Amino acid sequence: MIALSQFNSLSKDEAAGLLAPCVALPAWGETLVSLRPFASRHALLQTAREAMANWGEDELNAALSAHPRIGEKPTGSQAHAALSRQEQSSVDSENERLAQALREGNARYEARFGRVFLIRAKGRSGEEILQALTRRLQHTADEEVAEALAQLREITMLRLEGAIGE
Repeated sequence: MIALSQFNSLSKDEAAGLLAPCVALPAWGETLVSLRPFASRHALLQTAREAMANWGEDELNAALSAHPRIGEKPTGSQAHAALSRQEQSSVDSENERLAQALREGNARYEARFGRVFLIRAKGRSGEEILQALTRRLQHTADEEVAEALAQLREITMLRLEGAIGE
């Protein structure tokens, strides 16, 4: 973490770079960077929530362009890969039935909705994710866009909360 006071004093480029791993949407980070200095972490998080209130399918699809699939733990020391592994840490990779069900489930979801299946993985077992995946496969296009965006907002906030301190 970096302290709020430290975040408030950073250059526009360094502050943007710090926020970039939270979500793959430049307009979101740029809005937050330009509203410094923030009165509190409370204020930062509230502003962050408001900045994602108008996200639609266009933002969804753009954000998921390189999002790692559940059951496909990415390699690398970078923030993008490390956060994903950390978030997927409750998925049991050694369960062959589960791993195969996730691969088949991901393939079915992408064929149906045209994007990577997105879930807030933190604290969820592979079974919980698979059940959510199975449930969401029955959604209409518009229902799924809504839940996917809801999950994206959760992930983004958790990452921001992990990035900036009080």
